[PDB]
Amino acid sequence: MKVEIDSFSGAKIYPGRGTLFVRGDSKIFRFQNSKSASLFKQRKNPRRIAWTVLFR
Amino acid sequence: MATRTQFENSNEIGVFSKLTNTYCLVAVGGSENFYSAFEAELGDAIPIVHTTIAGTRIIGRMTAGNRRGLLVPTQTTDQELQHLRNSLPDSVKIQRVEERLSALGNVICCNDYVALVHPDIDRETEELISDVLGVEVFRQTISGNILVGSYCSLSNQGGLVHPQTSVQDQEELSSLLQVPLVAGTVNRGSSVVGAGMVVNDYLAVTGLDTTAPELSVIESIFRL
Amino acid sequence: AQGTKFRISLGLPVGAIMNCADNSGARNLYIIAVKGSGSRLNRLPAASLGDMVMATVKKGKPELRKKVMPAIVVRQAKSWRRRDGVFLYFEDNAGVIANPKGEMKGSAITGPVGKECADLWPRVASNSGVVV
RNA sequence: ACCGUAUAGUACGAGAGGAACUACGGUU
Repeated sequence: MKVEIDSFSGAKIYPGRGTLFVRGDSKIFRFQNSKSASLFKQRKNPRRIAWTVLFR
Repeated sequence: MATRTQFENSNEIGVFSKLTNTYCLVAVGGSENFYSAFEAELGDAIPIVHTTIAGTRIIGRMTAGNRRGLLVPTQTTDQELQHLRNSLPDSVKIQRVEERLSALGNVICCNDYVALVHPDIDRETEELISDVLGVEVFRQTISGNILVGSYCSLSNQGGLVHPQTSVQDQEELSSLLQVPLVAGTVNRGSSVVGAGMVVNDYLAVTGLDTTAPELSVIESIFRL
Repeated sequence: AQGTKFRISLGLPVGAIMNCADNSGARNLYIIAVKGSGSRLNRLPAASLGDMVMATVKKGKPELRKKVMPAIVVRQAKSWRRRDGVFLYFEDNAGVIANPKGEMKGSAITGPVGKECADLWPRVASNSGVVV
């Protein structure tokens, strides 16, 4: 909890920032920034993206 | 015994508190009159853990559990989780559960032996509940409502269910839960007995508005 | 009332048409006035999340239709401010019919509810599946 | 300028009901 990881790319999220998405079924996605969210909205999966930490 | 109190001017104690035989959870921002209701009769007996769940203070509806374990929503922050693990005894397991039917406290109704769950819950989740709470789980509906934890207050002594529950369901549920069950109301007419009061084997806390007859049924069925 | 604990910009005015979040039988509601808050913007009265509002039933079953009832705003398109600073916005605007006493039935909501609201109306909270 | 909490389910009251000084949080 003290450390935060982007539920998308996997990179660390600077504290005091980032956005949290509420699933509605109360699932939670913590996004480091808009670019990640944008990709997610795209319905791309982080593993597919080479730049993402998750992939690498 | 059985006492009355309020969180602010709310009688729905079950919404802001969670009581088991081995621990008590209360919302972080309560008043002395509210906290005392428990401190005064639990004393140094069992841990009284102040907390928030997913940042909210409606911890009674946001969690479910008994003496062996506590279930918390996924959105429970790591800080709240760490605080819980540290305050509650080691023998109790704290597990995050991912279910979106409703708040855990409305979907699950349990004592230390049996637990009723929302009838639409998935198998994987129903096994997790049984596992963590070390209890037998049954998908049920109380008088038609799927929010079992909201229409049923239960201890190992007895239980109270929706006032319209037929005698036939009461008899069947009694057998299923292994405790005497009686249809009744709390906080002056409310049929949401699950949210209106908290209770364990030795203490029952309900709202200031619970009538004399309603409190009589409570201390009688929960054997207080 | 009790502090909501978050900052809200009122999304709805009187006359706004909103979705009815429950299984009462009322599909859509019209906001007549904002009662449990007081008329905040007063010349055009405005209501937002957490407010209690008086409503009339525009669409729904005939029994429900044209009934004037109280309700609580569960969600709104316009953003809110959290203490942390994050803003949250919902897909649509919706409210749940509540009683004179202040109870829901409290079958379900369907969908998530704001923690702020649950705190103000515990009974409604007592029937929420999830609170964000 | 208002709401809320502590004060306090206290003083006052048969009961129903139900304040304040002060200290806080917030809204407009």
